[PDB]
Amino acid sequence: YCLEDALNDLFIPETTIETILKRLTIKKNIILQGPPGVGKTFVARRLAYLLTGEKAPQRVNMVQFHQSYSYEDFIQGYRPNGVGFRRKDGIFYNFCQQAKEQPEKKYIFIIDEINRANLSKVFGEVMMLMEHDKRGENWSVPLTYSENDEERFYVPENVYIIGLMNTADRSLAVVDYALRRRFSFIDIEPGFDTPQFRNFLLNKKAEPSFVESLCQKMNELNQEISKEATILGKGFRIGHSYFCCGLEDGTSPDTQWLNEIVMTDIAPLLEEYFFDDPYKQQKWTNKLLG
Amino acid sequence: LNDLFIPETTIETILKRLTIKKNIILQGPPGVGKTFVARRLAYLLTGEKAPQRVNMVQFHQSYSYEDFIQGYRPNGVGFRRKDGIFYNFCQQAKEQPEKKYIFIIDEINRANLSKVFGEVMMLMEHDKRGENWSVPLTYSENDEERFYVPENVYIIGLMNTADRSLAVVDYALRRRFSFIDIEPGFDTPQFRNFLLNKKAEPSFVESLCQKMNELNQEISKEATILGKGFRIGHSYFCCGLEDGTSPDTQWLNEIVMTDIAPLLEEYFFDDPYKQQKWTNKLLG
Amino acid sequence: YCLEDALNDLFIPETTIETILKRLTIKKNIILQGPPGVGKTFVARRLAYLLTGEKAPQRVNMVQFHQSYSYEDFIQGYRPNGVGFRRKDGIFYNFCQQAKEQPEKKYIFIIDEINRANLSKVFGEVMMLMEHDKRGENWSVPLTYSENDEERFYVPENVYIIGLMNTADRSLAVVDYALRRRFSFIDIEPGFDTPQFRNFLLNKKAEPSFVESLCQKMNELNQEISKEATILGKGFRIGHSYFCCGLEDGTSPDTQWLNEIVMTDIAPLLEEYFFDDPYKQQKWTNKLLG
Amino acid sequence: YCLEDALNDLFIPETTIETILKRLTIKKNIILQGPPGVGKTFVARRLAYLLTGEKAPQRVNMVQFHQSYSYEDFIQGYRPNGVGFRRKDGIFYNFCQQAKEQPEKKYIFIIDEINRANLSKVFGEVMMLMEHDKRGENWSVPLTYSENDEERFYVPENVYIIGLMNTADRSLAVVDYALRRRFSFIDIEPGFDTPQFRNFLLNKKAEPSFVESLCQKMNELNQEISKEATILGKGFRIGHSYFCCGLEDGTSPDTQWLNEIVMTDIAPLLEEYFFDDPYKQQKWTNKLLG
Amino acid sequence: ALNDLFIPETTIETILKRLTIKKNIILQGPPGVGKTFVARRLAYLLTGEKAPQRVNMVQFHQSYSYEDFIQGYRPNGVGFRRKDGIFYNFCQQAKEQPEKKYIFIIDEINRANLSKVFGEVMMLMEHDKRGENWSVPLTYSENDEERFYVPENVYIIGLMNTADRSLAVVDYALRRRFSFIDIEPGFDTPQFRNFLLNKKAEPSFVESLCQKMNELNQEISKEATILGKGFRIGHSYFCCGLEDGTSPDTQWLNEIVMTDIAPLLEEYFFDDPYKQQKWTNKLLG
Amino acid sequence: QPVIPVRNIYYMLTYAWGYANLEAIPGNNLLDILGYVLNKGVLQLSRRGLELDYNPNTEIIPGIKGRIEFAKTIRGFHLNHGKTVSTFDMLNEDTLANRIIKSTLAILIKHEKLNSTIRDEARSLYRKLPGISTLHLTPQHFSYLNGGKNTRYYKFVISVCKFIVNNSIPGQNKGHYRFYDFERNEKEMSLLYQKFLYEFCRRELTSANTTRSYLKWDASSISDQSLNLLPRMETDITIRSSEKILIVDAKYYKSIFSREKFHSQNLYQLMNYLWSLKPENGENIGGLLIYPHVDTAVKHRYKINGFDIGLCTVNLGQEWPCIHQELLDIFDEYLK
Ligand SMILES: Nc1nc2c(ncn2[C@@H]2O[C@H](COP(=O)(O)OP(=O)(O)NP(=O)(O)O)[C@@H](O)[C@H]2O)c(=O)[nH]1
Ligand SMILES: Nc1nc2c(ncn2[C@@H]2O[C@H](COP(=O)(O)OP(=O)(O)NP(=O)(O)O)[C@@H](O)[C@H]2O)c(=O)[nH]1
Ligand SMILES: Nc1nc2c(ncn2[C@@H]2O[C@H](COP(=O)(O)OP(=O)(O)NP(=O)(O)O)[C@@H](O)[C@H]2O)c(=O)[nH]1
Ligand SMILES: Nc1nc2c(ncn2[C@@H]2O[C@H](COP(=O)(O)OP(=O)(O)O)[C@@H](O)[C@H]2O)c(=O)[nH]1
Ligand SMILES: Nc1nc2c(ncn2[C@@H]2O[C@H](COP(=O)(O)OP(=O)(O)O)[C@@H](O)[C@H]2O)c(=O)[nH]1
Ligand SMILES: [Mg+2]
Ligand SMILES: [Mg+2]
Ligand SMILES: [Mg+2]
Repeated sequence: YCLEDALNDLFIPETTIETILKRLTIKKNIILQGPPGVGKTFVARRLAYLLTGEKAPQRVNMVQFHQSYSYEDFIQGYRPNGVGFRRKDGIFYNFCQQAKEQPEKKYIFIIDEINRANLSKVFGEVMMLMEHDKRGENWSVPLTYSENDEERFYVPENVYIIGLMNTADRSLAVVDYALRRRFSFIDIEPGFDTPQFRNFLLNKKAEPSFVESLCQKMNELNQEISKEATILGKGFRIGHSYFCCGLEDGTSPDTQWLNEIVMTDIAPLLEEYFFDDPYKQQKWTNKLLG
Repeated sequence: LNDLFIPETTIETILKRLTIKKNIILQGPPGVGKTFVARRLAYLLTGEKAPQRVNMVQFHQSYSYEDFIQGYRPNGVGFRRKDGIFYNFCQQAKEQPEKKYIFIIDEINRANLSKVFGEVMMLMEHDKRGENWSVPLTYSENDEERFYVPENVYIIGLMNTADRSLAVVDYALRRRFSFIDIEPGFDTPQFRNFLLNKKAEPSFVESLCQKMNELNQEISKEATILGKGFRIGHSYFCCGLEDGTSPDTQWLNEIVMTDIAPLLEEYFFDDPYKQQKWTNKLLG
Repeated sequence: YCLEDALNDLFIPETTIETILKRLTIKKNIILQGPPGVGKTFVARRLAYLLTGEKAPQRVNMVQFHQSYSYEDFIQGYRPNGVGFRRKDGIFYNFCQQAKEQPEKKYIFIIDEINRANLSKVFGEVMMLMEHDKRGENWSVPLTYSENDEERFYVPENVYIIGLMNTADRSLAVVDYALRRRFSFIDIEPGFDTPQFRNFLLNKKAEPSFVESLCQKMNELNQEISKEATILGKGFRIGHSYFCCGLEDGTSPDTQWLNEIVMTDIAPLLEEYFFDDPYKQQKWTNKLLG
Repeated sequence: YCLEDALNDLFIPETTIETILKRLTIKKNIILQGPPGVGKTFVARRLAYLLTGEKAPQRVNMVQFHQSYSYEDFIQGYRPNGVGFRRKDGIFYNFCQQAKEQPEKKYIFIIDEINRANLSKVFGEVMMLMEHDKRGENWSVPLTYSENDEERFYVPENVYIIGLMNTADRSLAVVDYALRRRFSFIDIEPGFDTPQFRNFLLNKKAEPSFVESLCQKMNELNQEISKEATILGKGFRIGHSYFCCGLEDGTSPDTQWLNEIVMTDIAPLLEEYFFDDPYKQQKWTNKLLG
Repeated sequence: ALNDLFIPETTIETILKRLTIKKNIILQGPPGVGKTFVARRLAYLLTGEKAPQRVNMVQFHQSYSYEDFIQGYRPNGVGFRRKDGIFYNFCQQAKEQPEKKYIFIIDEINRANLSKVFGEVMMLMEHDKRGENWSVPLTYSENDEERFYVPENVYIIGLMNTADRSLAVVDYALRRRFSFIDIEPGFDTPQFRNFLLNKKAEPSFVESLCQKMNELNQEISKEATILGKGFRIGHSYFCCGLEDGTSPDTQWLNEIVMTDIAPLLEEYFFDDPYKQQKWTNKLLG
Repeated sequence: QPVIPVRNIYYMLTYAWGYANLEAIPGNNLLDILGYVLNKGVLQLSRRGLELDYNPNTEIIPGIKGRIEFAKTIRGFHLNHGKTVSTFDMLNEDTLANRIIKSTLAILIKHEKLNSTIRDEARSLYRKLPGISTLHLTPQHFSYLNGGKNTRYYKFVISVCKFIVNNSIPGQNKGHYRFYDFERNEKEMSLLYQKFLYEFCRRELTSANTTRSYLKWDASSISDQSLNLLPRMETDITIRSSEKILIVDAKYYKSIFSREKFHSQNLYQLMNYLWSLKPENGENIGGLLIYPHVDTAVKHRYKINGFDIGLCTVNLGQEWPCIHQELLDIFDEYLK
């Protein structure tokens, strides 16, 4: 794998990706936060192959957290074989065992929607260990369900953790400030106003005028939302995903195509973002159309 | 495509959106035939009236990921990992890729959709369908064994707009699902043609639409408390007239006290007089 | 091993470390409460070598509380064997039995993030026995899952317990005042003002002007943090761990390096910290960058 | 066991110990209700030896309640073998059986931290017999796990039950119904303004003026807490056990020793108590230092 | 059965008209209105053949769960076996006889979480989704060989009561699947007055009491918020003690007022004894 | 019987609590104003999202969920009927903070004197929160929430909910409620005013340093070092800047609202604070008396005992922004 292979279709600036990989080699843990629809899940698998430099899926594990996730499933816990219960090495514990076999090659763990599950409960012992200065046998810790003090679990140096956390919902956020320190937080923007996004549209038999019209439209819409940080922070601002996908058939992006998506997707969304103002909904919806 | 009271354009919108996006939510009040639409609609998309492909479930507040996808539940011998319906269903479609298998989710609004779907909240998206996008599930013993939504599966979600819950709003799930409103369809001839081909009076049908629409507009007047989503559905009129009892003002009076009157209470809570006016207006 | 060896790199004053040993040796159980990034974990492993006076790992045991610890895990519980259950002596019970193997040499049990778990449940019988007075055979007590034949468990005098409670997450705070009397609370400060932090920066090819600038800017911020008590109290104030790390390669400290720190870690931290007006965020980020 | 050994060292008035001894012989179910640091656990071991008149371990049994404590361990229950389930006589069952043999000699059972566990879950059926009037063979009952109805368990009249409850937590505003009926509460004052507390300090090379100054401050401080009802009740007030400890070496009392004690015990305790008004913390801390 | 029931005949016919079509129904009324006695005779009235076997009755409570209701695992002598519940056993019983109507009485339905108890089946009991087509495999049915479907013949009657002000707004689950019918106490009705004239009651004693309770029922229901229409007293107390063989009398009422109505009045108000004293006194005379 | 216009009071409470358009609402009375805040405040939260706190649940279920508690499992023999006692973390909106909002909404609904539209929206919201459990509110509940885990926004509505709960009195009917006449009583109005200024000063007077200062008598007593009998003396506010220190004592009196004899009892407290307070910096010592008046504002200055003291008033009821100018204008004059 190579760096340039990824960047062809990527809307995010390279400056950010170099910033991402710079931290990730340093901190060994990062969290990518942006609105829904900006390629967090998309980049993250790409980023792993850049960081490792080789397209090996065996070394990468990708999981999505949710409410029904606990330390027993993640790391260790007692679970039923059948008639008899057993201690079940969880997925992360197994992944770290794999990393120990091959110290040289970097192993990457990608956690989508990390902000959902109770991280303090899920990681637990790992909450300390995962930090860049605390990896290695010197900081070995016995786990909850370990038979004795001698059985101890230490994160390998090689492991890199990547977290994907949407900021659209304030309810589920990483408020645990101690844990916030372990993860180095890299915001991600929709990146409408970039060359790479336009080349994607322009290559798809698209009007050059319409593209600049569209980018000018959304950039203002995003900034309006970002202004009212009390009501809606910048994290809520609309992503580029609605506009990206749907053209694989070969449909050229005419003004009609934009008008179709807005009614189905953005229109109810704006009603949700602006519950109290019905007029304000009309203004921004009509602005795109006209 | 004949007895449907919903516009042909909207179903034309739906089939294109469903085929392209692969997920949709039909959101409207109770009594607009969301379920009948979805059941009819699935058969159009499949092309055959196959009930085995189509599976319907009705979410409810206690529903959880243990039931839906994976879960530990007891056999006669002891405990085991029991593959829930969606894992079981996605396996079924995985066996036969070419045909289109459909999943209908009723009362979707009630449950904490993130909790139930969980891991598939990412996978369900049309681009993220395939082996490359697989993830190991929560209860999977080994990382190598993973779960991936197939490309053929399409999901249809039925949402009642009459229970707004100010509990959790997720704008990410809204991205996966393309939301389609459904209006009751009193104005549409197709609903009228059904009744006019059931020995209804030409004027009586015209009066009925006038009566209900005046009620519907009042409900949509104050968007904050109530809305177009709360407004009354038509379905109550469909049922109960295939016995042979033709429409009459007496028949409507039965339905109003039987069916519409509780609805009015819930909407116009602790305001009997407003109920009396709109209830009595219907009788006239 | 001795104090001079340990305190070469520690940024904490000598004053506290003697204060720590004054309370610890008389009281035998303490808690180090300070914000994240102040070396609470760092010193605690080092303290173990001081009190014993020697660097042996067996006399030390380190664990972390993950809000899933229970009495079944810590002291006495029932674990499955192949077909049928058995009683398994927990980690602390295993440790105390080692501790009474030789009373002369002191034994340390270090519990990171003690604040998280419901401590009344975990310790249970030990909550009485941990205290300095209530140690030894005189206060022998029978445990819950003890055998029918009378067997009693007493915390030996030699054992010392050290806890590491961060003060950022307010909810996870000890409000069991019966329990808070067993422990002695030693605040640990951020450590900016001290020269011993500064000398660490200077030695790594750093200008004294920037160093003195850095501490001046930070201490201004922490006062703004410390002044409030409604949301951001005294305890939230920013630790010094961010600046410590990442300079091992030879990266000299400069505003270019500081710029990476502030944009990437602190600036997210601040916006979550305040989350009322962006202007306050823009002020403090620019002050550090300026 | 002569009273002379017991009662001088104690800070509690000889008036109140008499009242305690009255109700205990009369009712046999007694609860000492006081804040942490007032010697609840301290007296109870002595009171048992007073009543029996001798120092014998066999006639006295001590346990601490916690949430895991249950009927199946306390009284009777089934414990797994390698495979099989064997019924096992619990503490109270085994203890009363000892008491049956010697009816004349008084027997004591000491139950610390009683509020933590629901009494009903632990005692269960036995709360019926445990009451003072309903004792002796006439009221015999067959137990829940008894193989046949013939086997019966009655709490003999000789045993007296002592329960140590601390009113240091907000949850205890809803006191358990089970405690009030079957146990008789006795309130333990903190007891700074006592002759014996002073005499303990005076013998340990203490200035008379310094001691009385301290009592005026603490009595004033505790009075401030007593005024509140919403946040801090009377039971939250400071005990007298921070000051007793730490003088065993021979280190003389002074403001220096008090200064460590305030900084490491009472200052953070006040931070927890008076979160809402930070200055109110400062008002007392300097006053106590004064 | 028609003559014995005290509620208006129009209401009795109305219920069958709703029930036959809708197939799910719930009766909400005050305690002492004969909700259980109504449903049984109404169940027999709907079948027309007075078979108790067809009817099966269940009383809900907060502990009641799917393990009892439908299917569950109960210990054997050694190990454990799947144990079929009431509704699963009941519906399979009706499955044989499609023509024959089978009824199910769910008492105090509002107490339990309908979802937790029914589970999967909660959609299947909605009349639109009934029969072979709407088969769903159940939670504990490990194999897919057999599926559970509630057949068309089954009708579900639920007994709910508006006695308690503690009750909040009814669960959303019920409202969708159930049609709510309110039962009047029925003092005014001729059927209740003809039940006392047949027992040689004085018409003045009869007529006054109908007027006397109605005066209370109006005031107790006059309150807007705490005591509504649902609270108002039922007639069941008046039945018990008359046709056993003992004739009506004024003192017989006095026993009855003190027996049930007097404490009941205290529970609803629970504030002022004087207000209780006046109304209880007026009942006596 | 003149009092402050009710709308202006809400602003003083806002500063008093340390943290909108009121032109729309036509109900002048306080509860109308306050309910519109809460009723809209909850709606603002729901847009971003209500707090969801993971509540651990230990319950008896037919399977493994999270962590099984082996002891409760074997002791109750739950395995035999295919059940375990297992601990897991349900995510609810039923938190103590959230329950309080809902219970107060019932109180707002039950109030007999309230705008009809306001009640209509509130009754909707109470319905819109089905999962949350109603509660019987006491101050003890709010006491537990002083920890402040909740966001800066939640703490505002909870303060509103705290205010309503405390100022709720039964009215015509046993069920319904009636609002307290807050404005009339001086003590609560004064305690608002004293706290209003202290919190106001920290925000706006960024130039100066603002602290409430405890003061100790210059006295010595042959009997006691304690001096408990002497009155406890704590400044209302002290606003120290390098050029001048200043103590302000402010109180709300009804008598002063009358334009005759004048109520200046608070001044007796003030001098003694000036005397007992001794400045290390020794720049200067000044005092200010500020009271609320309705019609107009008058400022006087005095040189009493070597101290520079101000008697001043502010015309509350004028306009809230101009009032902000007037309050800062006063402090500028005297502080300098
Ligand atoms: N082809 C292409 N698609 C992109 C690009 N950037 C983002 N997308 C698309 O946008 C969709 C979502 O990516 P994703 O990371 O999951 O967005 P998200 O913000 O993580 N969503 P969520 O937060 O809800 O998980 C995918 O279709 C993804 O491929 C891009 O540069 N090229
Ligand atoms: N070299 C060196 N590193 C220090 C010093 N003080 C703190 N650190 C470093 O800062 C980082 C974190 O310290 P740590 O003890 O974990 O802070 P913490 O409070 O335990 N962290 P948390 O609250 O998140 O659990 C480590 O790299 C630690 O070694 C020091 O004096 N010298
Ligand atoms: N010498 C002496 N020590 C006392 C006296 N009163 C209390 N103490 C000491 O205070 C220390 C703790 O007493 P303790 O009874 O455990 O307080 P507690 O109420 O049990 N604590 P908690 O409520 O938290 O359980 C012991 O050293 C105890 O002896 C006293 O009168 N004389
Ligand atoms: N012919 C016809 N029948 C309809 C239509 N809409 C609903 N029905 C019938 O109305 C009955 C109830 O529909 P239901 O799914 O419960 O309503 P919904 O879920 O709220 O949409 C079923 O018989 C539906 O098929 C319609 O548009 N046309
Ligand atoms: N004989 C007879 N008894 C009736 C009639 N109506 C109600 N009852 C009696 O009242 C009792 C049932 O009352 P009910 O309200 O259901 O009791 P509840 O469920 O506890 O409220 C039984 O004695 C019924 O037989 C009736 O019309 N005739
Ligand atoms: Mg994603
Ligand atoms: Mg740590
Ligand atoms: Mg004790």
